[PDB]
Amino acid sequence: REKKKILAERRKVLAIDHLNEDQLREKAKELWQSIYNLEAEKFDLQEKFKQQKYEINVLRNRINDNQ
Amino acid sequence: SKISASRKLQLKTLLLQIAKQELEREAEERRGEKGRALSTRAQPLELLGFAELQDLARQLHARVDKVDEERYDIEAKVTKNITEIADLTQKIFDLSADAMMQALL
Amino acid sequence: MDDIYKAAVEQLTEEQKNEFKAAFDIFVLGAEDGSISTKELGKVMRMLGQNPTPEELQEMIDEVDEDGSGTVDFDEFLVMMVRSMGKSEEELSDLFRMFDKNADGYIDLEELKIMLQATGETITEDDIEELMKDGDKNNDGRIDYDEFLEFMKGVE
Ligand SMILES: [Ca+2]
Ligand SMILES: [Ca+2]
Ligand SMILES: [Ca+2]
Repeated sequence: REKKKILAERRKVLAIDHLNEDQLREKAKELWQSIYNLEAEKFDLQEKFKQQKYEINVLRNRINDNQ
Repeated sequence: SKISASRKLQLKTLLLQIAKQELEREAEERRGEKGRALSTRAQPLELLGFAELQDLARQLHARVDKVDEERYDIEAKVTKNITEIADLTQKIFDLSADAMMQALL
Repeated sequence: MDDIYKAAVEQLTEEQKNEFKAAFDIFVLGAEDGSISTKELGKVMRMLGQNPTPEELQEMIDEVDEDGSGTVDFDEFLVMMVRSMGKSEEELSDLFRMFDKNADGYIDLEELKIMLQATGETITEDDIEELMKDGDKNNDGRIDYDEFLEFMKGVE
């Protein structure tokens, strides 16, 4: 029984657990659209992280060799 | 020099000419890699029973709160990399004719 | 950035080299050594709608003085002409990764040879030699990021 845990799970109840079946139709759609868009942001953020490890490593080679 | 500087320059231009193509080829590979990673991580929606249709919409709502946290954790890693990249780059940086031809001839 | 001008000098049409030789022979009208000293470069500059200083005048002579005789001869004059007739660093960095295939951070000889064969043009033993010792300006068999920038100066 956590205060911040009980309140967190209530976000579903306040947003979903109360209304229409025809609105739940066009509401579960936009809930997946948000995941897909965030899953796309997460892919691009992972790819940029790969390129930075190369960018940083090349810098570590330059800073050393130029001393 | 063993070869003419005109050939030396022609070869240098063709090296970047394909290195650009390998980059655009790399972008097309990354575009296809994303769509495949999105059909796996974001299996598209398809239908239900009005009662047990809801516990999936509840499951989607809980997914958004976790996906955005995973997106934040990787974002903050990219953010800290930007700080170090600019910091590392800071450290290393420390270490007429045609108007004449007409007015002459 | 130097051997990019000699290429433009080499590819000058003999009808362009004629106009330059003609304009060069008016340039040097009245010079003892038959070459552009500071008097000759002085007149044609102040009369070209300018007025450089005697010191500032020499740095245009010495910018293409591969002779040291304080006088721009005709061959140096062609280099001077093509100097007044590239690639951004941020863009050359993105291509530096395409060469570095093993992703170590340098461009060894093997990675250079693979790119050269991928150009479709016929590569020779002397093309590979001169190119590597042109980019590798300290003879370590590799081209780090700083040299690769100097290596691709002004390349289209
Ligand atoms: Ca000279
Ligand atoms: Ca390498
Ligand atoms: Ca080197």
